Amino acid sequence: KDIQDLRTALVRGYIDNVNNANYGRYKALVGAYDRRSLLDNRPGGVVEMERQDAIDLFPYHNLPQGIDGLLGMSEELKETRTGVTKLGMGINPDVFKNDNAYATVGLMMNAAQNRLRMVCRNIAHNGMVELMRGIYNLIRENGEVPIEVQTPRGMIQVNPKQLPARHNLQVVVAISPNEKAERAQKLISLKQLIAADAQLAPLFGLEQDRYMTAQIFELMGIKDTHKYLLPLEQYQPPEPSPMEILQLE
Amino acid sequence: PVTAGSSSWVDRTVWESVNGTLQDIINVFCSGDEAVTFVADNQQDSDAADVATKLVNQILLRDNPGYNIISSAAQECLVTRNSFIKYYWDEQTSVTYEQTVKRVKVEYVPSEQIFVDEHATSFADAQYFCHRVRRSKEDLVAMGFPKDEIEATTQSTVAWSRTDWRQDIDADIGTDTEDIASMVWVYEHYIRTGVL
Amino acid sequence: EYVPSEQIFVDEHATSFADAQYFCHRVRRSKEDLVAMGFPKDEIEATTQSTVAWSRTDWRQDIDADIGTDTEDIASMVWVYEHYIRTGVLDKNKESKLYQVIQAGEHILHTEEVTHIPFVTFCPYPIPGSFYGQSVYDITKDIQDLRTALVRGYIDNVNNANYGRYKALVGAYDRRSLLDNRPGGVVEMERQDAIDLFPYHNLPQGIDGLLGMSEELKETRTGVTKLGMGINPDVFKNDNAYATVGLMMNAAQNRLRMVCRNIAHNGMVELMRGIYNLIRENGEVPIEVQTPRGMIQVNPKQLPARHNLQVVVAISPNEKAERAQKLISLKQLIAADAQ
Amino acid sequence: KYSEEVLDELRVDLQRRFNYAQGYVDMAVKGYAREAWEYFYGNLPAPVTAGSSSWVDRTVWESVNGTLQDIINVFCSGDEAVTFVADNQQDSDAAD
Repeated sequence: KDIQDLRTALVRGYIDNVNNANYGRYKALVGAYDRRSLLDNRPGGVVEMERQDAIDLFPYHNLPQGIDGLLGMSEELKETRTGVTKLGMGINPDVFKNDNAYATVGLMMNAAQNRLRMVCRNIAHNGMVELMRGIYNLIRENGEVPIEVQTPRGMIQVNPKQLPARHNLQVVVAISPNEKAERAQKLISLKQLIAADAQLAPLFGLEQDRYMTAQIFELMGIKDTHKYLLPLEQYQPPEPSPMEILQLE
Repeated sequence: PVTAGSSSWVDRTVWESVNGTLQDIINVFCSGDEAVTFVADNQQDSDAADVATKLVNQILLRDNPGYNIISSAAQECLVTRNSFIKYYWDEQTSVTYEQTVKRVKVEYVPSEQIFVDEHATSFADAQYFCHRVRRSKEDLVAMGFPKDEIEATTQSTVAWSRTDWRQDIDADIGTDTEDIASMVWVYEHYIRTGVL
Repeated sequence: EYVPSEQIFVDEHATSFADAQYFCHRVRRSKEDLVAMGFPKDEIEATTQSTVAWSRTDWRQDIDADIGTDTEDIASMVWVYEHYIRTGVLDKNKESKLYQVIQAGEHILHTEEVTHIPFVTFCPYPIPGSFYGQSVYDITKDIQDLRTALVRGYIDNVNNANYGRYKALVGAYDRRSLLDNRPGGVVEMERQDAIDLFPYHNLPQGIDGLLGMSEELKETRTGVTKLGMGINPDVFKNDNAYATVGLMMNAAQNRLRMVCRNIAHNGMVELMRGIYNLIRENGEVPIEVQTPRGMIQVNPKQLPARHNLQVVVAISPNEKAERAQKLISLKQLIAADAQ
Repeated sequence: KYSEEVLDELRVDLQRRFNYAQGYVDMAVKGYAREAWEYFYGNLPAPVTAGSSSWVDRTVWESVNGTLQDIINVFCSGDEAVTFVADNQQDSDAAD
């Protein structure tokens, strides 16, 4: 409120001095005035008088060196009590979770940007986290919610009261727009880790492998059961080749 | 604008500050594909976390105008000193076509239709609350006083009427009060007291 | 089709499409629709703000003038009054629903129940608890006035001093010599204090110099810059998409991406949700199945609802590229396994 | 179908609401949108006098389309505009 008041008054004081000075005055009595001739608007005048000390530009008030200059830095005053800048970099959900996410050159760790992380953090833990918890309790005590199961792509009528409470459920806010991306590589990294061992290979059999590739694909390519992957219900084991049979015999 | 010759120019630092903050708030919360992702501490109940995550995302975004709610609750909070959000159980109903459903509606609530006590600090410790809402008579007739529907605070209108200048909430829209779907203000209340 | 902002009439006590109690939409329509619906035996049927606005959306158009054809012509272009009101068409005892109304001059054409308003609005930099937000004009009107008036007060000084005036005393003018248009001296005068530069007013250092930085004021309350850094569809979904050097942390983009994120969530995402809803309760949609190029008349009713469906807007022109790399990356992973 | 007496009451109730609606819209917005277009064209800033050096700056004109360098560049820049996504393979064949 204070910033707007001062900046308004200072600019208002700036304007009228400019408006007075830009469209100028002159000074000369009736003596040597030459009223008829002076009214010519042509910059290339053809007539003057012979006094040579009569007319001069009006002594308009000069623009003060300090009155407007030292309030030109009132901009950073807003930069101190707020967190907005006409040239600074914005914020993102990833750096919201961890400031050192872009520690390469996007250190992100500035008063200009970590101060805006105040309200978003404050509004999240004073706001939405209560919103989900309120909704989660609210949805838990009324109605019957049907949930689509993905095993047959069917529908199951699940009792909402069988749902657990907020005690064993944790909520997070401000997910990244690409949170699909990093999860896909995480599964691939975990997939190659377990594949590197053999003592988990019986445990990580064939039914597990399909839907992992689906989920990795589901983040980008959803409909895999028709062109990309075969459903588990139709993956009949292959009959052994006659070459193997005769080798056995 | 004290005088015509005073060059009544006005600075808009307040407007720039709010927009600068908003350029980041929506860029963080309402920028991702979804809004929230419930996570559990164990797996054998994580079969409920994903279900809840999809349910609220379906409700907040795929069903409700979540983008409007968050944006309105943002631009109208940095100036109003607070903002409020309401969720409620819908009971809308209609060849005997009498389909009835139940929905969890979420709508933004301006900080002007709200009345709170003084010695309270939070929702839980608050002892009294009020919430002025324009409601249709159709909701009222369905459960009370079906035989009389001729039912007929400036500050509560001024602030919203000064959120802009082409709109006024207390003005006469044009629809008659006799209409079954005509709107009328109500007095929502949440108070801890001896009803018994 | 698009809808102008002048052809809409909404009550003051509304804040959004759903809660609106009355609604009108002034539409020009041809009589072909009208004759196929009523009053076939009479077709001689014949608001300045609704004309001035588009008469001043440019200076080369008007909407209330006569195009020329007679009013008897069926293709003659005729105003109608589309209406969407929640009121007691039946007795008020029932909770009043919403009924679409289309009516002509002292005549009514069609009334029907509908559960969703078919219009969608765009609102950048909105205002909560209201139906109409703010505008770039409402922010940039003042800067235009001050900048223009500054140049106007500037230019009037520009031409005055440009028109070089020489004033001397009555004596020693020597009019015959001075008025020569050739600036080459062949005619001259000793006294050296008759002719001198007119004391033209100089340029105010503060009136115009201090206000020359008004450009930054525009770049703060908006996101515009003559050389600034903007936004792209990829960075819209993820700011760190180009986190190499493009941190995006500039006020010119963050206060700019608020409106585009809003105009999505407050705008077209309702349209596709509306588009997905509408296609679900009318007609039979014939779709193409990709196996034999067979042609299947799939019923729209079997389609799911928006409850389990998520919509995304502002796709990238190269999504076909990175999706292909996602598939081949997924392909080599599953190929590496035998299970 | 509906009795004409209902329609006669419908006309009166609809008309009075239309009169109320247009009054608010005209004063609040159409009185400003009318001038906003003219500033967008740089013509309403008054040429008070021929000697007043009637130049007009069009800062609104650069600002109004200023975001629009990005508006069309993000929504309507790609091969298409929108694409639906589902939550399960049961309806994934319908989203496309």
